[PDB]
Amino acid sequence: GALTESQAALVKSSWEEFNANIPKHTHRFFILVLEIAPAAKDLFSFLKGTSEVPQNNPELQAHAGKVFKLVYEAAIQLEVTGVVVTDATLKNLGSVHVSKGVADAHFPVVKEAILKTIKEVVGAKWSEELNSAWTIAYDELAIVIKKEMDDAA
Ligand code: HEM
Ligand SMILES: O=Nc1ccccc1
Repeated sequence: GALTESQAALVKSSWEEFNANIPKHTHRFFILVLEIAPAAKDLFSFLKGTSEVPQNNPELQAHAGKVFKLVYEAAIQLEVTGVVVTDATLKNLGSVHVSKGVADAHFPVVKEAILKTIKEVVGAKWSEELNSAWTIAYDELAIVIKKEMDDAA
């Protein structure tokens, strides 16, 4: 696919639709995560000691929303420029993931949870052309964070 002017216009459009409801899309996102792998729960300070995923936890919201923002920006940056660029932030991201005890085999958990989440968010507009475009953008961004973890470990 590469990222045509038309495929990029499709991810933008679809991220806008996600941000449009953070407390919902974020709590959805944590549940799809815990469906795909329940053990993951002891990772999160705000989920530990709990029984269910808190639904108005500020810490939870603020953190999951940052995740999706970062995938979208990665997709424009691929249509424009042709690539995803590794900055200070991505590098600190990788430190924190290591302290919390996160590994690589964790990443398809969070990708499926995200493709599924965007499938749910765009509904009938969904096209092959679009799945292809978020897949490209997540894969290309994961490639970069993993890189930074490995580096913090
Ligand atoms: C491209 C894919 C990913 C992106 C963009 C991303 C982004 C983030 C960000 C931005 C934060 C910190 C939020 C804050 O400090 O304000 C964070 C924290 C965290 N992330 Fe990820 N993430 C990704 C994949 C993963 C995976 C695969 C896991 C494994 C389950 C994970 C587990 C965690 C944990 C446990 C924390 C600490 C939360 C705490 O104890 O309060 N992340 N991530
Ligand atoms: O997937 N990484 C996450 C970031 C912040 C909070 C929870 C998860």
